[PDB]
Amino acid sequence: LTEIEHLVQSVCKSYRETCQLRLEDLLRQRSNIFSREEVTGYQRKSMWEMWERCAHHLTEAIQYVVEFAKRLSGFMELCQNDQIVLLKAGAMEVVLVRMCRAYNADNRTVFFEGKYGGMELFRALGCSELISSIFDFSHSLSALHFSEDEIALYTALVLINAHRPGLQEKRKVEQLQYNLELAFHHHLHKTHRQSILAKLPPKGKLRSLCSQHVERLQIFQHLHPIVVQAAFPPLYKELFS
Ligand SMILES: Cc1cc2c(s1)c(-c1ccc(C(=O)O)cc1)nn2C(=O)c1c(Cl)cccc1Cl
Repeated sequence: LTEIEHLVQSVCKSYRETCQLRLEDLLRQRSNIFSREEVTGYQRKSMWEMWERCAHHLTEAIQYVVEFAKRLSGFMELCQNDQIVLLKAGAMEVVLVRMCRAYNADNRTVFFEGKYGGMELFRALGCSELISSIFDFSHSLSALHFSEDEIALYTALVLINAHRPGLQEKRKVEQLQYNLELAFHHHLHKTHRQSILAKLPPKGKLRSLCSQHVERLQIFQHLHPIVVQAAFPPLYKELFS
């Protein structure tokens, strides 16, 4: 009954209601690998069809990270300008981090559209360098054997960062940040997992992986606009034009 144990519980609950797939399912399907015939059917698809499918997954992924944020104790109580600043800087960073649950270190494959496949699945997109950076990142984290609670509390801190430029109420954002930071270290202490703090990616590795990812996604949307199931107008306004 400390406000801090309540926060851990309300963070982990929000994550559980928004994580799309259960970790038991992802681990049960690791033997369910795309065959050579199935990979080739993906390789043979138009760049722009692969772009449609991925644009769909990544949009859905963003919207689940938004709902995650809207269920974090204190988020809803911030002002709209600050909510949007945090989601604009952070929502896809969280998406990149969430992906590691779907990543199998042993064969270097990712759960995509029902089965596990290697980076060669996405050859028709032509962003071999970005896709290779996304696998490497996911590898780094998957080695750490990130647990559901560690992802939940870490991603919350990815979002609630009071150093994001353009916040109006810096002190209100600092109070949540401090509380979530305490939630995280408290948990890592109770689980003898403080050892991961030294192994996390630097803030810089994730910022730049994400800004290129968004850059590429923005170039695709310019060349080949997708139709988005827009749920959150203030944020969608900042990313589409
Ligand atoms: C920090 C953020 C990056 C980013 C966000 S937020 C959203 C998004 C999505 C939906 C809504 C909504 O209202 O439903 C709002 C925002 N898309 N997106 C992308 O990079 C993106 C994607 Cl995933 C697909 C295609 C093109 C692009 Cl540019």
